[PDB]
Amino acid sequence: SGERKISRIHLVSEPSITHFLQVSWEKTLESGFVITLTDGHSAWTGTVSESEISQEADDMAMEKGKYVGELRKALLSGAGPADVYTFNFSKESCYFFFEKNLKDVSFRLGSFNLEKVENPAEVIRELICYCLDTTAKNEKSIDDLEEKVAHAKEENLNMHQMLDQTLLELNN
Amino acid sequence: SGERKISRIHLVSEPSITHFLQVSWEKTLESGFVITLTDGHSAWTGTVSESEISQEADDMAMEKGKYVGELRKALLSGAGPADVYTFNFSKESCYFFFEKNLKDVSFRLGSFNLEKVENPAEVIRELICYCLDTTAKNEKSIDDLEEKVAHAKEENLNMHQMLDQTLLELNNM
Amino acid sequence: GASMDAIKKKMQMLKLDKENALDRAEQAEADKDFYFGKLRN
Amino acid sequence: GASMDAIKKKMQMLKLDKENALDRAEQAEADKDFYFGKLRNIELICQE
Repeated sequence: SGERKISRIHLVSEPSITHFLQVSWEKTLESGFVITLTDGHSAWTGTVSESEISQEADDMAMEKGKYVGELRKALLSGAGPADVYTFNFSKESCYFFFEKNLKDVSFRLGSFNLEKVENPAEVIRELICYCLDTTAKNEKSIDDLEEKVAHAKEENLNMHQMLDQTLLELNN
Repeated sequence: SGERKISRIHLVSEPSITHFLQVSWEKTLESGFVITLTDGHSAWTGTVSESEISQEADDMAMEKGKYVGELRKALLSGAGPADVYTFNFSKESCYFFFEKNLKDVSFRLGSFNLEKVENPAEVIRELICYCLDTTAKNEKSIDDLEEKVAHAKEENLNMHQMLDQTLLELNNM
Repeated sequence: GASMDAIKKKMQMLKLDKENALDRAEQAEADKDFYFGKLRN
Repeated sequence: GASMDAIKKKMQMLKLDKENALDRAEQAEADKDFYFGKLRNIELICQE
């Protein structure tokens, strides 16, 4: 039903260490998302609704589809080659804001309030369980694919073998 | 150079939550390993020596290879249908022990002292990074394999196209 | 597969077609020489 | 590769060998007819 992405990010405030961003949504990012930041000790979580996303796009005067695309690149680690996003977090105000940096100019792409979680260990455990479940699934997919490749390669060798044989029978 | 396995366990004393075991070794578990337990907030780490493993196998009168096999199954999430392991840790004494459970009785399979680390957040972050790097690597492997499937499919198609065109031309002469 | 079988068969037939054409050729040529010897004498 | 190329080669050899053989058969039959059309013409002149 629901989907998520966990990404490493660097905060301008705290550049020495890696933080993680966990973003989860229902069907598409457009209908709202839950966003969690953690440093492995504490965690801060907020929610952004569909209407809040649509309002942010309109406030900035960016087309709605483009804005949602920008959130994907910035928040889901989907950035291409020529897109740079910077991330900021105030632990005082619990304000998270990020910018898109172009060659000569940057602009604020979004900003939400992420409140400090009372059970960070619980959030971290659940995050790690998700990673481990994902890995078991991917390992199964790899196994299935390695079997498909083995079978296809066999089918091809045998067909090359029949081609050699046909050539022999054509000569005799 | 080295390998690791992260697996989920439940402690006897804390049945309602998941702990993680992170085990790392060089080539084989037999030559020693580092074991870390974490609850997602603290971490406890210990080092087990080759000599300690051999001593245990000896004390339990168990063949070395068999004992190492048991460690692999218990600690690296490799239990078979008949293999039932229970895990115990005191956060006071930092004594870890695990037993294999049989029909009516159990026997102790291993014991470690695991010291609380001073850098739990760093350990937790590194563990997550490893999971994320593993996922990136597995996704790449999946893409490479998918393109291997497509290549072999096209190789097959090409041979059949050659046969069909050949027959066509033969039917025209 | 079946394609290979169909190809072999057709190639066998084309070898036969050639053989039958050469046989025809040898016969027509023998008749030519016969009419040539008969025409000359 | 090698096998497929050899099958294509074989096909081209057969095609030309058949065409050339049919070419020979047609030339031989034409000539034979040409000589036959002379004897059927010379014996036509001899009659009565």
